[PDB]
Amino acid sequence: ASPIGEGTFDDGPEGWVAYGTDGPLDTSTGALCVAVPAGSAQYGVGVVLNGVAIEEGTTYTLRYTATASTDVTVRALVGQNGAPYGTVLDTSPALTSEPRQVTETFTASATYPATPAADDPEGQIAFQLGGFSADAWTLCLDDVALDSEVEL
Repeated sequence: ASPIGEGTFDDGPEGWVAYGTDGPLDTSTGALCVAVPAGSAQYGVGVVLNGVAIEEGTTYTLRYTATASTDVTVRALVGQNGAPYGTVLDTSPALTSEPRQVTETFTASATYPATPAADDPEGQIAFQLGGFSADAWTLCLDDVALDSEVEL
Protein backbone atom coordinates (compact mmCIF):
# COMPACT_ATOMS: atom_id res chain seq x y z
CA ALA A 1 0.00 0.00 0.00
CA SER A 2 2.53 2.65 1.09
CA PRO A 3 6.22 2.59 0.17
CA ILE A 4 9.01 4.01 2.36
CA GLY A 5 8.91 7.53 0.88
CA GLU A 6 10.56 8.91 -2.28
CA GLY A 7 13.83 10.05 -0.66
CA THR A 8 14.21 8.66 2.88
CA PHE A 9 16.97 9.26 5.46
CA ASP A 10 16.23 12.98 4.91
CA ASP A 11 15.78 13.41 8.70
CA GLY A 12 15.05 9.91 10.05
CA PRO A 13 15.71 6.27 9.17
CA GLU A 14 11.92 5.82 8.93
CA GLY A 15 11.91 2.02 9.37
CA TRP A 16 15.28 0.83 8.00
CA VAL A 17 16.74 -1.34 10.80
CA ALA A 18 20.33 -2.58 11.16
CA TYR A 19 21.31 -5.67 13.18
CA GLY A 20 24.80 -6.86 14.17
CA THR A 21 26.01 -3.31 14.88
CA ASP A 22 26.22 -0.79 17.76
CA GLY A 23 22.97 0.60 19.23
CA PRO A 24 20.28 1.55 16.72
CA LEU A 25 20.94 3.43 13.46
CA ASP A 26 22.39 6.97 13.35
CA THR A 27 21.25 9.63 10.86
CA SER A 28 20.98 13.25 12.06
CA THR A 29 22.35 14.49 8.71
CA GLY A 30 20.22 13.20 5.81
CA ALA A 31 21.76 9.74 5.29
CA LEU A 32 21.09 6.48 7.17
CA CYS A 33 24.56 5.75 8.59
CA VAL A 34 24.75 2.38 10.40
CA ALA A 35 27.91 1.65 12.43
CA VAL A 36 29.44 -1.64 11.24
CA PRO A 37 31.62 -3.13 13.98
CA ALA A 38 35.06 -4.39 12.89
CA GLY A 39 35.32 -8.16 12.39
CA SER A 40 31.75 -8.08 11.00
CA ALA A 41 32.28 -11.55 9.51
CA GLN A 42 30.80 -14.83 10.84
CA TYR A 43 27.03 -14.40 11.45
CA GLY A 44 27.45 -11.22 9.36
CA VAL A 45 25.88 -7.80 9.99
CA GLY A 46 23.18 -6.25 7.78
CA VAL A 47 20.12 -3.98 7.56
CA VAL A 48 16.51 -4.93 6.73
CA LEU A 49 13.53 -2.66 5.94
CA ASN A 50 10.08 -4.31 5.97
CA GLY A 51 7.39 -2.42 4.01
CA VAL A 52 7.64 -2.63 0.20
CA ALA A 53 5.07 -2.45 -2.63
CA ILE A 54 6.01 -5.02 -5.30
CA GLU A 55 3.75 -7.37 -7.30
CA GLU A 56 4.44 -10.07 -9.92
CA GLY A 57 6.90 -8.95 -12.62
CA THR A 58 6.47 -5.16 -12.44
CA THR A 59 8.90 -2.31 -13.20
CA TYR A 60 10.76 -0.39 -10.46
CA THR A 61 13.78 1.85 -9.79
CA LEU A 62 16.19 1.53 -6.83
CA ARG A 63 17.96 4.80 -5.94
CA TYR A 64 20.29 4.95 -2.92
CA THR A 65 23.72 6.45 -2.12
CA ALA A 66 25.71 4.19 0.24
CA THR A 67 29.17 5.26 1.48
CA ALA A 68 31.41 3.41 3.96
CA SER A 69 34.38 5.13 5.64
CA THR A 70 36.30 2.25 4.05
CA ASP A 71 36.18 0.66 0.58
CA VAL A 72 33.82 -2.19 1.58
CA THR A 73 31.76 -4.08 -1.02
CA VAL A 74 28.97 -6.01 0.73
CA ARG A 75 25.70 -7.29 -0.78
CA ALA A 76 22.31 -5.57 -1.28
CA LEU A 77 18.98 -6.59 -2.85
CA VAL A 78 15.29 -7.30 -2.10
CA GLY A 79 12.94 -10.30 -1.81
CA GLN A 80 9.71 -11.65 -0.30
CA ASN A 81 9.46 -13.01 3.26
CA GLY A 82 6.23 -14.91 3.87
CA ALA A 83 5.40 -16.69 0.59
CA PRO A 84 5.36 -16.88 -2.19
CA TYR A 85 8.93 -15.57 -1.69
CA GLY A 86 10.98 -14.58 -4.76
CA THR A 87 13.95 -12.18 -5.01
CA VAL A 88 14.27 -9.67 -7.88
CA LEU A 89 17.32 -7.59 -6.85
CA ASP A 90 20.86 -9.00 -7.05
CA THR A 91 23.72 -6.47 -7.04
CA SER A 92 26.80 -5.47 -5.00
CA PRO A 93 26.58 -2.25 -2.99
CA ALA A 94 30.14 -0.88 -3.32
CA LEU A 95 31.25 1.61 -0.65
CA THR A 96 34.21 3.91 0.13
CA SER A 97 35.21 7.33 1.50
CA GLU A 98 33.47 8.82 -1.56
CA PRO A 99 29.72 8.91 -2.16
CA ARG A 100 28.33 5.87 -4.02
CA GLN A 101 24.97 6.84 -5.56
CA VAL A 102 22.93 4.06 -7.21
CA THR A 103 20.30 4.30 -9.98
CA GLU A 104 18.88 1.34 -11.94
CA THR A 105 15.37 0.24 -13.01
CA PHE A 106 14.83 -3.50 -12.45
CA THR A 107 11.71 -5.59 -13.17
CA ALA A 108 10.67 -6.89 -9.73
CA SER A 109 9.85 -10.47 -10.79
CA ALA A 110 8.17 -11.24 -7.44
CA THR A 111 5.57 -9.88 -4.98
CA TYR A 112 6.27 -8.01 -1.72
CA PRO A 113 2.98 -7.72 0.16
CA ALA A 114 2.56 -5.67 3.36
CA THR A 115 1.05 -8.00 5.99
CA PRO A 116 2.88 -7.99 9.32
CA ALA A 117 1.78 -11.45 10.52
CA ALA A 118 3.54 -14.32 12.34
CA ASP A 119 3.71 -16.69 9.35
CA ASP A 120 3.68 -13.72 6.94
CA PRO A 121 6.73 -11.47 7.30
CA GLU A 122 5.92 -9.91 3.89
CA GLY A 123 8.83 -8.80 1.66
CA GLN A 124 11.46 -6.18 2.56
CA ILE A 125 15.07 -5.18 1.78
CA ALA A 126 18.13 -7.29 2.66
CA PHE A 127 21.54 -5.69 3.27
CA GLN A 128 24.32 -8.20 4.05
CA LEU A 129 26.96 -6.17 5.92
CA GLY A 130 28.82 -9.33 6.97
CA GLY A 131 31.91 -10.95 5.41
CA PHE A 132 33.29 -7.94 3.51
CA SER A 133 35.38 -5.25 5.26
CA ALA A 134 37.86 -6.77 7.74
CA ASP A 135 38.69 -3.69 9.86
CA ALA A 136 35.83 -1.58 11.25
CA TRP A 137 33.72 0.40 8.75
CA THR A 138 30.18 1.67 8.18
CA LEU A 139 27.42 2.27 5.60
CA CYS A 140 25.80 5.65 4.84
CA LEU A 141 22.81 5.48 2.47
CA ASP A 142 20.35 8.33 1.75
CA ASP A 143 17.15 8.78 -0.30
CA VAL A 144 16.25 5.13 -0.97
CA ALA A 145 13.17 4.94 -3.23
CA LEU A 146 11.53 2.10 -5.20
CA ASP A 147 8.27 2.63 -7.12
CA SER A 148 6.81 1.16 -10.34
CA GLU A 149 6.82 3.59 -13.30
CA VAL A 150 7.38 7.24 -12.29
CA GLU A 151 7.85 10.69 -13.87
CA LEU A 152 11.11 11.19 -15.80
